[PDB]
Amino acid sequence: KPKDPIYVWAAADVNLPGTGRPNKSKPIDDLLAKGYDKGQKPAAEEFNYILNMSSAWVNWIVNEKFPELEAEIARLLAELENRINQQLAV
Amino acid sequence: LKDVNHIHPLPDFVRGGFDYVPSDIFSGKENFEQTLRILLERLEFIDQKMVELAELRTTLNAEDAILDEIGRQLGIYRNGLNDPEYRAVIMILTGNNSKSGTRADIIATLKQLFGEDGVTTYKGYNYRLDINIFNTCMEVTDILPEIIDMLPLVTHLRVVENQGY
Repeated sequence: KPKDPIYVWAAADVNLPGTGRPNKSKPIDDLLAKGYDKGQKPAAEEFNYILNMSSAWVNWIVNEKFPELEAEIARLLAELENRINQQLAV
Repeated sequence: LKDVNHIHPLPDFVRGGFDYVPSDIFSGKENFEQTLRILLERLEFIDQKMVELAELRTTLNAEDAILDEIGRQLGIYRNGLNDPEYRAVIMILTGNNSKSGTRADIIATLKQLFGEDGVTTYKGYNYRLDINIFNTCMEVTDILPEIIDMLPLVTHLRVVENQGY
């Protein structure tokens, strides 16, 4: 419904001149459980990684899982109807 | 030890000339002094205004009523700009004539518009450049067109402005 195609944040993986490191790095699990506090300022890698997570997975849900699922349910119904059709034919 | 610019109001102009009364013959007569003082003090006003006729015509202090004349000679028309920033654009465009758009050079030109710590510049791999503003004292949208002009032919630019860090 929303009028903008889902854009995956930091889709590409590359080195940044500022850091020299990969654009995305996994936050340490301590931070994942805890989060930030006043005074902390995020590192770019963790920010990019989190946004890429939350965008790529929504993209997957919308464009891969569902288009698969409607097709699968339709095919299931069609095959059940077909089987009952051979059963009736006799 | 001495100023090179000799254009200044003459110090103690009035008491001079009175020094040329020969031998105090008339001094203390209170009739000749007033007549001489009244005439000399007129030159004081004219002498004073001789400076502003030169001082005020400089681009640094020129008022908008005549600053337009300075800009007109250079082809920089007022358009919709106001006085405080119209001065800035005049400086920016004129300074562009001896520039090469280097990283060190770009910082120098932005230095005159945002103080010492009011600006910073990030750089990117594929022609990306970024400008950061912290202490703007003038509205930037009208100044923006020039900020593009002094950059290489293929720059890719982002502009973000905020107050403080």
